[PDB]
Amino acid sequence: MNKEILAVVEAVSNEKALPREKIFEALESALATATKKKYEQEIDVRVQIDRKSGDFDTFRRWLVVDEVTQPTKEITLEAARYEDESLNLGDYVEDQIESVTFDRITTQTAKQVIVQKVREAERAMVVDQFREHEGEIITGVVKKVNRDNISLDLGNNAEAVILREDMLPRENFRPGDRVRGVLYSVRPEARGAQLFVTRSKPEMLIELFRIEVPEIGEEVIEIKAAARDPGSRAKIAVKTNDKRIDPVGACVGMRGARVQAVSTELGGERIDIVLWDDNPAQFVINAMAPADVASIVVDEDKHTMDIAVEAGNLAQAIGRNGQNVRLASQ
Amino acid sequence: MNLTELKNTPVSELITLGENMGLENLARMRKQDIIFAILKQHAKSGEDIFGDGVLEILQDGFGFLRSADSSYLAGPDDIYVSPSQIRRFNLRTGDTISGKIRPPKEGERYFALLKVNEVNFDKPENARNKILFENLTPLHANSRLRMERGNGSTEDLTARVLDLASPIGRGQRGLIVAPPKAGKTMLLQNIAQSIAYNHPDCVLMVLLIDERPEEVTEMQRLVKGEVVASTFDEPASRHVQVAEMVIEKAKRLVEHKKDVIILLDSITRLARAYNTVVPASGKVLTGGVDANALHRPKRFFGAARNVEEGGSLTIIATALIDTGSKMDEVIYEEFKGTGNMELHLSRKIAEKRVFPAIDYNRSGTRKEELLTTQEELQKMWILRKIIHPMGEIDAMEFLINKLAMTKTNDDFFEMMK
Amino acid sequence: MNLTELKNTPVSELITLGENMGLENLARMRKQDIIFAILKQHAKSGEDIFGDGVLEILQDGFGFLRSADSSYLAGPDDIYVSPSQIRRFNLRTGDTISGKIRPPKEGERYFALLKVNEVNFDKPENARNKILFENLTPLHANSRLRMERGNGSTEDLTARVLDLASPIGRGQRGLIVAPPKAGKTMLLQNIAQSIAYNHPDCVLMVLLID
Amino acid sequence: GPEEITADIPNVGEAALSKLDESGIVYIGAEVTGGDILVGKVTPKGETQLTPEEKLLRAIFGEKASDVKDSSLRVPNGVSGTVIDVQVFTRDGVEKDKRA
Amino acid sequence: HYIGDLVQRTEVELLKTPNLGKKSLTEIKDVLASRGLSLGMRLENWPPAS
Ligand SMILES: Nc1ncnc2c1ncn2[C@@H]1O[C@H](COP(=O)(O)OP(=O)(O)O)[C@@H](O)[C@H]1O
Ligand SMILES: Nc1ncnc2c1ncn2[C@@H]1O[C@H](COP(=O)(O)OP(=O)(O)O)[C@@H](O)[C@H]1O
Ligand code: BEF
Ligand code: BEF
Ligand SMILES: [Mg+2]
Ligand SMILES: [Mg+2]
Repeated sequence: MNKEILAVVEAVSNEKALPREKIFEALESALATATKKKYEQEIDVRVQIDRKSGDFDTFRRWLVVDEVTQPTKEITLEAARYEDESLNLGDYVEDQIESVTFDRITTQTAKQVIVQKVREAERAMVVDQFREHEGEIITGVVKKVNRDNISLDLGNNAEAVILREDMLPRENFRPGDRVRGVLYSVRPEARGAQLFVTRSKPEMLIELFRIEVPEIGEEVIEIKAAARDPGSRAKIAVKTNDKRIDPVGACVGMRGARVQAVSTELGGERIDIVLWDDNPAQFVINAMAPADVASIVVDEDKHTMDIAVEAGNLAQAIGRNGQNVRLASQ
Repeated sequence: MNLTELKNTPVSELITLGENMGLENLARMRKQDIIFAILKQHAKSGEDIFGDGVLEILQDGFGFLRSADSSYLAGPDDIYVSPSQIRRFNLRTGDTISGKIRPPKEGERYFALLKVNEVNFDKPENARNKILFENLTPLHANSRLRMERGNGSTEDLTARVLDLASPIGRGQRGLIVAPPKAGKTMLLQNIAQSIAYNHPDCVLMVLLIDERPEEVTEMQRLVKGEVVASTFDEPASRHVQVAEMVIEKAKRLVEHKKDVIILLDSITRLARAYNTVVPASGKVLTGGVDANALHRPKRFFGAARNVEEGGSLTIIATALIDTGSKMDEVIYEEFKGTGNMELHLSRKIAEKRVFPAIDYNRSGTRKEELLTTQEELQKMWILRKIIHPMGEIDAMEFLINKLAMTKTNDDFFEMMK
Repeated sequence: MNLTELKNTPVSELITLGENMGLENLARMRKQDIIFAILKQHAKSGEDIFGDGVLEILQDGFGFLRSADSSYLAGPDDIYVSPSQIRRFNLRTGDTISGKIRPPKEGERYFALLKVNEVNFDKPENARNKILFENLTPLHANSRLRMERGNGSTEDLTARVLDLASPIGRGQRGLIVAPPKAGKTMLLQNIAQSIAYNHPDCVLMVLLID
Repeated sequence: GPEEITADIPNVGEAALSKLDESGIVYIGAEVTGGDILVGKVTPKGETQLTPEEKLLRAIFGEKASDVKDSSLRVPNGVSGTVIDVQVFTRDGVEKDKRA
Repeated sequence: HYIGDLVQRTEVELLKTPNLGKKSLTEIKDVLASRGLSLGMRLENWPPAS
């Protein structure tokens, strides 16, 4: 039987996604489940099946504790001083040997455990490999655009997910196109696809500029703020700590060429490079531009800003659902 | 029942005891399983069993307590120890353990430990509060080792020559450069006798690698010390195993504030074993030597030092030359600028039957000012200046002939003026 | 908490601090993971952590900040740095970095850098506007190094001999040709003492191999 | 290719295959009422290139068994009973399975 | 010789008696497992009525 175990551990399909010690622990867990299904009672068994060459030599766990419930895995602290245990937990002794690791039900449960383990393997591997590209934009065709979320093929058995809440009624989907974003959260302890990528976050566009805008990335300029009402308005507020560059003149390109390109990349969303100031007053003055404001007031105890607008430029002051204001408050 | 008691017994006494117990013929099999079976019987009907030895950690987590009379070999004599001890008392590779044992139950064949009585001749409570080995602060030789007995027999003069050629202290690294057939064996024997006679307080250990069994037998029953050795009828695995175990034992013992002095003969055979046991890393040197094959021998040699916090470790390893191979020269060249106490034995003097054949001109000790007083070291300098312009054979001729009449070394210094 | 503070502490003081924290016996293991575990605890309950060292770039893009007291060795003491720093401040092999660090989260074992406070004892802004090494214009020795102290002790005379045998200045290449057992060790020791006493402004480094 | 008695039977649920052991033969003392499987015979209806790696992969992963045709013998329709003994004869050279 | 005299005691004394190894101890502790009662109890009504 040991020869078959060695053949199995050697001829695994994914030698890179399922490392050798992982095969060892998977076989150990499978044999543990087999031995559990063997006896009528509930007794957990560790295997440690001679990792390199030899066969199995099982054990018997006993869980040192003053309890008695399920006495198969019970050893009281007072009645444990023999065998030189002397401890309070970890009495995994070799009281049990002579397991059968090949019969029908054992082989079936071992195949099932192996499937679960290779799935867990693939998951952890793809997640902790493609998680390095969390701040930078990822590429890849979609697996399937379901209702609650969409799943995207990032490459060799590589998968990501984009949630439904971050989607748009006008943003448009079917298996086979590639939609990008920013990997915003990774939950490696989940039960399935755990590579969560969003598209509505502001820093997205910032990262986007880091691919196109050469002024950003070298710290010579400073992209500070990004007000993003997805589908409505995506404005950016940058700052220049140097003394030979313009905040809006350089990053705009040549009469709406690079900003228009990244707008079409973001979905044709209206993008206006705004210039924030060191004070919130001029900041909200510029965020609601081009328009006039009859009153700018700041309130700290209320955590609010009163912006009263004059009449004459309403068509540029409110817009749709107060979008020109909705970014500022956001 | 103590294990070391049945250990120091010859095989005939074990046979007589087994026949007194009235069992199957035990004289037919190994001393190992002889002791195993008599212990199994006497423990079926007998007290708590007691045992002692040195511990080695396995890659499974558990450990094996083995005996030095079996040169720390695997067999039924070993004592199984669980990783729970290595968590509770946090056991280590090379700990001198002594405690209570019992027979193995159903299906087991190794005696199980019950309760540690002495860990490195010390308290387990005090076994926690200890200092790490490489975490120590090494220092130069501070206390000198007195090798002169003062009787002046036919062989003691040999040691006296060392006392004026290259003084040794606790924490010093000694390296002996000698071709075959030069009389280094009884050189180490006389040195061991002198340092065991003058200092019975420091635990003294010798190491023989790829040596003939005759010298092993005659040494393991003539001097004091756990005389552990490795004969050439075993592969490099056993030799490197003895290396590991005794070096770890010495490390733990100096960590317990004890002066350990290790006698190795020879370091070249041990390094050859290291080379033939280590896997090839692609880089070959002249003579089939790996670059990584000298890393562990260098570790073994450099483990010796003089601790500031307490205790010391002094190693005296011998090196072979002039025997023809490529490995001997490459190893001796690699180890030349490592030790701070060279002792050169020229065969050109041994061919004339002038013993001991010591190259006094090519020998010396760095930092020798911290071992002798001002006038002692001054007399050493004056005598070195006197004897240096002379040749080799005539130099040792004059040295031995003038040390023959006078009997104490300071008296020799006085009469040399 | 500064790393170099626990670095200059002996092992006994680390043991006492770990026992004062009330944890598993830390004296049992390496100084490396001793400092690692005490830092993990004190950072579970403690301020921002601070650290310093020299950076080495790996072939994966990331970098390791290591300590000279460990002679720039790999171990749990190291500080992980992302390639994003090596793009933003454009980090380099051998930069003396000092900045804020934090414990590693789930599954990680290396302390992560937060914000570079000093790059080569200097500003990161001024770390950009720098000159390349081989792009420099070398020159002969212009300023001489004064090795004579003026006290004339038993060993200082040794240095004085050098001052009349082979004068050294900043930028000179010195090569010592000596057989074994010639007294070069304390020769370098006296030279280092003299150049450290006379010039405490130039950073002085020694190298011992094998 | 020669036919084998492996327990690799596709296009059938695990419940119907529970009556067989790992070698594909029903346990001694397992009653059967209706038409059910009792000997797991499969024959290769295709070509060569059936590697042992592919064998061990198909048992755990992969698509259905390509060339089997489900040549396994089932108990005839209507007849029932309880199995009490099994006999196997093997041509020399062929290694005996676990039940033999 | 009685189950009520064995339920009211722990196995710390079972291993004290020689020839009480892995077979007997596990068998005893598993037979009572199928019976629900626990090895080692506290009852004062003993023995009624013997
Ligand atoms: N102190 C001594 N007195 C008399 N003979 C000696 C003395 N030391 C060495 N010898 C001679 O030298 C030989 C030593 O043999 P051996 O131990 O094999 O030398 P080595 O150990 O140098 O190979 C012996 O035959 C012995 O006669
Ligand atoms: N300035 C000095 N005064 C007195 N003795 C000295 C002086 N310099 C060297 N020595 C002697 O020379 C030896 C130098 O030893 P070592 O440092 O090993 O030399 P090297 O470094 O050349 O091998 C010492 O034993 C010491 O007694
Ligand atoms: F023992 Be001899 F020096 F070969
Ligand atoms: F070997 Be010495 F230090 F020149
Ligand atoms: Mg010899
Ligand atoms: Mg020197």
